[PDB]
Amino acid sequence: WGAYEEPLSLVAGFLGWFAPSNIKVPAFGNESLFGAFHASMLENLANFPQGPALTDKFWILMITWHLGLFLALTLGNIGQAARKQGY
Amino acid sequence: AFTPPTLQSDTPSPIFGGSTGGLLSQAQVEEFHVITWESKKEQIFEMPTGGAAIMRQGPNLLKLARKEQCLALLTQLRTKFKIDGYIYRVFPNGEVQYLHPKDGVYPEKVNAGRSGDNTNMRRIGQNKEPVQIKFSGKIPAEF
Amino acid sequence: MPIADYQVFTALFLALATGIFAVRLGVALYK
Amino acid sequence: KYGEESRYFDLKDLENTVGSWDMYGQEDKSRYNGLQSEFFERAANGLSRREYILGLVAIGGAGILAWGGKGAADVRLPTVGPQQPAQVGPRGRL
Amino acid sequence: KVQVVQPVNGDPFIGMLETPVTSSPAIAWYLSNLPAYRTGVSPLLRGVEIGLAHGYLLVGPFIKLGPLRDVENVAEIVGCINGAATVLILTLCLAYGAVTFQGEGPQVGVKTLSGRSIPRDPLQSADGWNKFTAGFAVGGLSGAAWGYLCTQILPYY
Amino acid sequence: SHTVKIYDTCIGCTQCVRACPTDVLEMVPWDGCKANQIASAPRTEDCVGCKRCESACPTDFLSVRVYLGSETTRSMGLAY
Amino acid sequence: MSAQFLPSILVPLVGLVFPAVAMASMFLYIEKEEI
Amino acid sequence: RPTWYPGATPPKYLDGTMLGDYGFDPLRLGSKDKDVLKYYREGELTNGRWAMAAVAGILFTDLVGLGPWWEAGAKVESSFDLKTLIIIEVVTFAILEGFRVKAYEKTGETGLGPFAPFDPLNMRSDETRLKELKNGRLAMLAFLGFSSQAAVQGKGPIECLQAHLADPGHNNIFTSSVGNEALAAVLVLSITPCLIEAKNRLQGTDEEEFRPLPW
Ligand code: CLA
Ligand code: CLA
Repeated sequence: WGAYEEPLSLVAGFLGWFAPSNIKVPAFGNESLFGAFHASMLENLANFPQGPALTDKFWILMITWHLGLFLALTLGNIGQAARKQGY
Repeated sequence: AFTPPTLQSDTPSPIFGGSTGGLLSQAQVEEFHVITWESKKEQIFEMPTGGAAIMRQGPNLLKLARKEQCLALLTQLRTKFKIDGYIYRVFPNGEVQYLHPKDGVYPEKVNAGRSGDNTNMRRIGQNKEPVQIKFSGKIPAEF
Repeated sequence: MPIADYQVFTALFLALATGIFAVRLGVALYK
Repeated sequence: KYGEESRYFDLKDLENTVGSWDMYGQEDKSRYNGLQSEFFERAANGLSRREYILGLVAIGGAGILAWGGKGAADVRLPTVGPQQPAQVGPRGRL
Repeated sequence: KVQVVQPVNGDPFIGMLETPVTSSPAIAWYLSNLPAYRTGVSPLLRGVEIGLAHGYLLVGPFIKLGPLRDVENVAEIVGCINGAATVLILTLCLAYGAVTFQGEGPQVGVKTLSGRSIPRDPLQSADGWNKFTAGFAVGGLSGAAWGYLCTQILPYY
Repeated sequence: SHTVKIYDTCIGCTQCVRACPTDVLEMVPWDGCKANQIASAPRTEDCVGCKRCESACPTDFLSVRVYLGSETTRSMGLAY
Repeated sequence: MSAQFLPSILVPLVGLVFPAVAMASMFLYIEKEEI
Repeated sequence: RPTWYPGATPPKYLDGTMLGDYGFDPLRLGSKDKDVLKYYREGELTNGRWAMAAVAGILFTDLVGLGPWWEAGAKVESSFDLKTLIIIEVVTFAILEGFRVKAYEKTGETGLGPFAPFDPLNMRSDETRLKELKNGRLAMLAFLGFSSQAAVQGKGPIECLQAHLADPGHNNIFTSSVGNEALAAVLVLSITPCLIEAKNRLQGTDEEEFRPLPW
């Protein structure tokens, strides 16, 4: 990157630009994980004014979506920098 | 006919990846020690500061903090690889002082020509009574 | 008849003098 | 240290063989604005002496005594406030 | 195949290691640009900056947690408390300077990671610490004073 | 800086010298024992006080004694 | 008690001013190099 | 050289080079650094000058029959609100003190504005300086006495003197509300020099390891 020595390569954007392509798939119930997360984000306040109360649907949706996104980001970075898992 | 061998600064150091148990700030303002030995092959040894290093084939130099660390490494080399080493004391100003093999002969072996320092010619119970040396900054063993 | 403020002030001043004597004795003992 | 190879000891460069490095220090005299720097060095003019800087600390000691004799009463501290009734005790005491 | 952990300045016999936390470019730049690591800047100015930051960040705790936090006059009481804390750490700095710098000795030189010789920080001297301590007092007291003003101003707060 | 002393009861077994972790003792010629050697402490400045030499002495009582005294940067075993 | 203001001044002096002064002086004296 | 009591032995550092040197400094406040001693003298002179001006004003207002000086703060009627007066005084005194600071940093003495020595009549000399120091010290004690008399007694500098002249044996400090405390001070001070002499006799004058107030 421009600063640091972060191994997060620019070509590795597929992590965060591909995880939504799979998290947007409907899961029968409700409409979709990302869809529900975005709807909650845009409805239960713009995650800045008041608050998501105590233990709301938005909390679990945000935690699950971020869990998947972070795991995909880190695992993909490891795999891409490992070059076909050469370690 | 023995003279203290001079310390060569061109001696390479053993292959080590680094550790947090090495020299600190005391070596910059007080002193540190250097142990130099000769190995017939490149082999893995245990360092007194933690971890494992690889001594090269030929001359090896290692800088440690205390003299006890150097002596422990020398003991390991003598009892494991049958390698003899030399220990020196280096000061920040740049003075090197020979140590351990003082007269080229190990202390456990009599050399006939050393100083018989601190050797009382009496028994342990033949020392002066503490009441007989009162008001004197000395213990009964120094009489 | 409770002790008045002037009595407390006098006692404090006498204590100050006593403390001065004490510090002098301590200095003499240090030597 | 002459660490061009595997030598980390050098009597002619003993300064580098003991790890005497600044690590993060950097000398640079171009940073603070001249007008603001002058104001601060001027404000802390004579306050650079041990006796004078201790005098500033002595002011804090006076403030401590001032609080007890005035500040504590102005903040309505419970110890400096009044007291309401009392109790008798276990038996016929006070 | 890359090894992000290396010995300090290539020397593997020094009690330190270079990790992406200590030798990181951004981390190194930010840490080197602090007023404490300015060998060429006057100790008084660096002390003023350090005191300003410390004094400003030291009001908050007493404001929201002091014994009189539930009273409208909490801001003033806390401003005074921070001033007292700054004066205390001020005498601490003076005592440290008077004890640490009281003698002279031919110390070893100082070089950079590359091997470029640099003079010792002027802050590590009898007069250097005194100037730094004086700046810390002015900055520390000013920071506490500014902490009270921010409470009165700052439309959001 | 501890005080290390050697007494004539020594038999010159050289065990104390081998047990010293800082090289403080050494064997010098003598004529009071069958081994014709006595122990000595020429480098007491490097003595740490571990008393390992006493744990190795076989004479009764001990022929080598260590009296702990003024502590220094070397006697305290400090590497910092 | 007579002079109720005295404790409010003596308690902080003996518990805050005197201890700080004594500790600072003791710290400066036990590390003088040449007393 | 006269001292602060007959036969007093001045400290070693109080040889007598400075003016008004009576060998008085039991706490040894200026026995370490000479620069600190110079600053102490400058502060003493400043306090003395302010004391002389204050004493002169207080006495003048009392002789013309004006009200009490301590109560005169609330008996002043004129324009300019209190806050305005405070601001004007703070600004003018800030500039005056800055000029005085520069004067002390240059010539080592006081001054008035840009004038470093400020002596239009050229009446500067070592003999005239001693007069200023002694007069300032006397004025400082005079102001201290004014405040003390206003607190203990309910009179002013002239009224207190008149009351004492009316009955010197019954109108003194030892007969006021602070007489007891005063009786404890004199009795101690009366034996202070003699006790010091004992120290100079049994112990001698070979200096001491420490100083009362180090600072
Ligand atoms: C760790 C335990 C602990 C904690 C959290 C507290 C907390 C508190 N005490 Mg308390 N106290 C304790 C132990 C503790 N006490 C003990 C053991 C005693 C008995 C000896 C007391 C006796 C006591 C008294 C008598 C009083 C208190 C009071 C208080 C309150 C105000 C004190 C204050 O503002 O200080 C100042 C706080 C600071 C100066 C902030 C320092 C901490 C900062 C936030 C550290 C931040 C580090 C930061 C994260 C670094 C990161 C790096 C950076 C780059 C980001 C406060 C909530 C007062 C009160 O009235 O209670 C309401 C009070 O009167 N305490
Ligand atoms: C050893 C005897 C002794 C002890 C244990 C105490 C204890 C106490 N006194 Mg007290 N006092 C004493 C003697 C003593 N006093 C004497 C003889 C006098 C007459 C002058 C006084 C006059 C006095 C007043 C006017 C007040 C106290 C107060 C107090 C309380 C708070 C302390 C304080 O800040 O006041 C300060 C105390 C003094 C200024 C004078 C004490 C001087 C003593 C004699 C020093 C003794 C030192 C000791 C022998 C050496 C031990 C070594 C040690 C210092 C490390 C405290 C419980 C305050 C109070 O009532 O709290 C509510 C208060 O206002 N005392």
